[PDB]
Amino acid sequence: SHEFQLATAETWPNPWPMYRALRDHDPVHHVVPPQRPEYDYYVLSRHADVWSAARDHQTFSSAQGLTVNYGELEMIGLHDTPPMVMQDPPVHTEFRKLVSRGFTPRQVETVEPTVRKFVVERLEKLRANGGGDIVTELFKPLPSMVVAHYLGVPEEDWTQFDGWTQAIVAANAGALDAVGSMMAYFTGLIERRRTEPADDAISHLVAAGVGADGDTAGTLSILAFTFTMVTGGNDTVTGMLGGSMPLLHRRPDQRRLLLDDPEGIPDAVEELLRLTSPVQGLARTTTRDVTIGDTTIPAGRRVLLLYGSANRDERQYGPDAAELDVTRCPRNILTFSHGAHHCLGAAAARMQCRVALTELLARCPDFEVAESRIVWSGGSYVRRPLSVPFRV
Ligand code: HEM
Ligand SMILES: Nc1ccc(Sc2ccc(N3C(=O)c4ccc(N)cc4C3=O)cc2)cc1
Repeated sequence: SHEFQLATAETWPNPWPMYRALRDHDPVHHVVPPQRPEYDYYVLSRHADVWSAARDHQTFSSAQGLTVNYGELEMIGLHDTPPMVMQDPPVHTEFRKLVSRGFTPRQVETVEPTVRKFVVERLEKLRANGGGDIVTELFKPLPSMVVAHYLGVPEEDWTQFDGWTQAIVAANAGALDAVGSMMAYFTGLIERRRTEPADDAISHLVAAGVGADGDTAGTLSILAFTFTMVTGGNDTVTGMLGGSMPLLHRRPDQRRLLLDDPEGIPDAVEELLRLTSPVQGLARTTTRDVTIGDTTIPAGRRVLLLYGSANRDERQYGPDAAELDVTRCPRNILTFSHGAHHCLGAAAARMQCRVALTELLARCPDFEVAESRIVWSGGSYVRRPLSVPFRV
């Protein structure tokens, strides 16, 4: 089908034609759900519309939620202390300013050798067994360690922390024990950082004074951030890493460029981020009428920003937008959104892609994946594999 529909595990394999049908024939697409026409919403598939909408937080608010489901915030219980990705400026501004102190070049640099060691270990394990599931053995567990790092979790607690993480990530595709452990654990770690600060985002929040004094809205705000980190920082990286496998497999010319010139790997990472776009879409809510071409979207409606389509928009990337070109150097990709909410983890995600790719090519250059045997996670916003069978 080319008909608009929110993705399911069955449709994640190949949503691209439907994006194209939208972009060509109905770029400001009105969804009127037959069973609930009142919950109509709009859909944006073109690069230019998505780029400007992502930037224009005044018109396209994050404050009501990020899906197409009206009533989201209230329904899940997030009004009083929403995550930063559901705050607009000016409120979003000060918090973002404080937490950003934990997202610097030094934080991505200090974890990189840890990332490489783990990749090496799991790739050698796969190699030795002649293959296995590269998601289960590597692409799933890997991102948790990086999130743990950015949260200042002591390494000795990472295995416990990853267990909680995996339960939460699957549920958010449900996780009561894992939620409770994390909230118990971080409440304790937050208290600890009052007297033993580190360079991480939590330490920075606490050092800058958030949560002081059994109070606590501040504390819930740091806990909400921990959940933002866990729910946004894992499945996305796994979609990047796992989604890259079929793309590289089918293009031995493109692997050649990188095998002959590994310094093209940074650039190769951007192209992979472009085509995988693990956050394929997120919504905004119009705060006033807004006209894009011939469609006026009414104030108060949800708008789905198809980052995944914008990244494949032929108007921005040319008629071959659909194909891997590791030398593209794409401009203005939408993988990490654009504007106030631009992914704080962008450098961390890029690093994990760079290390994994470098070591895949160094250690498992003759590898096979069967696209038809990839199993995609459910859920309509992030596109990531649950399993990628891998033979070496
Ligand atoms: C390929 C992997 C990743 C992708 C595609 C991704 C994508 C995104 C997107 C699209 C947004 C803004 C959401 C919106 O438009 O409403 C976002 C925000 C954010 N991301 Fe990521 N992300 C990834 C990895 C990470 C990692 C590894 C971390 C932590 C180390 C991270 C931390 C954050 C944080 C804290 C925000 C909130 C920023 C704000 O709201 O001001 N992300 N990310
Ligand atoms: N890296 C990245 C990618 C995409 C997004 S969008 C996004 C939107 C909302 C959330 N999200 C929750 O659903 C949630 C539920 C309970 C909490 N206590 C915190 C959060 C949260 O951030 C997490 C992520 C956020 C971060």
